[PDB]
Amino acid sequence: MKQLILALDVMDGEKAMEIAKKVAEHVDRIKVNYPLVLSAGVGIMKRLSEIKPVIADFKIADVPYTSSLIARIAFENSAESVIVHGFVGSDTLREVCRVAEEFGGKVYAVTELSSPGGEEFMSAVSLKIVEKAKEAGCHGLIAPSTRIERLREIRKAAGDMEILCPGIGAQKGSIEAVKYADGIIVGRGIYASGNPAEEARKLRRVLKI
Amino acid sequence: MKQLILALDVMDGEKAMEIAKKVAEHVDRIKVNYPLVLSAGVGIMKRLSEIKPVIADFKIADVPYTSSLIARIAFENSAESVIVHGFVGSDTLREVCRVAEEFGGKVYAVTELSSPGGEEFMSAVSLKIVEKAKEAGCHGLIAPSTRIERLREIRKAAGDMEILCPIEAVKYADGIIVGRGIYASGNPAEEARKLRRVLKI
Repeated sequence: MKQLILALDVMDGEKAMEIAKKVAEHVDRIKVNYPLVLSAGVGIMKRLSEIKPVIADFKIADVPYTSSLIARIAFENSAESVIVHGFVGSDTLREVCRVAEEFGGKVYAVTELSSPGGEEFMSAVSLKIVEKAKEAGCHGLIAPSTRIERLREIRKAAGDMEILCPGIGAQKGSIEAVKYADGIIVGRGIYASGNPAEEARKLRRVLKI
Repeated sequence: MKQLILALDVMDGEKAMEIAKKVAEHVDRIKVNYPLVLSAGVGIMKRLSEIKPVIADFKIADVPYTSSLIARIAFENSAESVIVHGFVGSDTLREVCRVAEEFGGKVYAVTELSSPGGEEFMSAVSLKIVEKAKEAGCHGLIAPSTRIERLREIRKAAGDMEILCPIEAVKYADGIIVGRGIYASGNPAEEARKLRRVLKI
């Protein structure tokens, strides 16, 4: 039951909807971020939620109260889950994860970003984040597919928590990560294609999910 | 002169404008966060900026490309500055401060959150974040007012960077961020005068 999740990082809401409809046979969930949400309005999440379950990747990273409100707004706009940064601490994790459950939704905690800068501070506390997120009652984790040894460590520490991994798609990091991941997140490889439906179909076969 | 900054922490856009009109003349800048911007639309920053300059407290915390897109949208909607997390790495700091240059904007890097959770991971790397933000060419920092010794260390590491904090902190801070305390009173003019006196060192 592994997933292909589309990071629908286009900034035009109508284009976003067009792409979402095109890939419905091959993609399991859609993840949105702030450039789309700020450009199209938070209501774009309600529209997209009528096509696929929507993960609000808002990288929530504030004190508990503000973080709570952001999560609540996401769920009021039909998100099925939100993404929070574990680095900001257990109080925010507990609060956001409880709010999500009050809406019947899920939270994924970021262990470390897939960018080089993620190595500077996040890598060193990634495994501690896993335990804080587990203890805070959170459902899942976001972890890189790029750092395979680290992904293995995270899976070991996570036990059965759901893990989603950003991956370029049609690249070895993504293929290897499949064993440890519950879902692979792909962005521009699909949404910037001349034929997003065909690209999504190809990637499922390449990832063997 | 040290600054007084209004944290406009409501979710209704018309209420936010009503508050800004009443309190405007008494503060230097207005800070908005995502609950307001998501509820009212990012256009609320444009309308507020016509009253006082707006800091977009978006706690920007993504990979460099996406972070830059977020910063760009904030500046496109008239924000004078944005707040970014340094914890996510120097590459994001650089790219966001790179974007700010295009708009003549400022970037404030978060050293550590003022909540208890900030002590779990952020406190350990706070001073290193200052160094990265400084080397990234960022204008300023956000730092807690409730951890005085740490604030002292942050000022030391910051050099002349602008530090904003949400009396003991005043000697280190270039500005203080205050919310409901200013206006929920019967009288923002009087509350502001007291705060200006606190800031007058």
